[PDB]
Amino acid sequence: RHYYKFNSTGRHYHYY
Repeated sequence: RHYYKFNSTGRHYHYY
């Protein structure tokens, strides 16, 4: 949990 990805909703979430 150091990087974020872009969500289709405009939100962000952890991936890596």
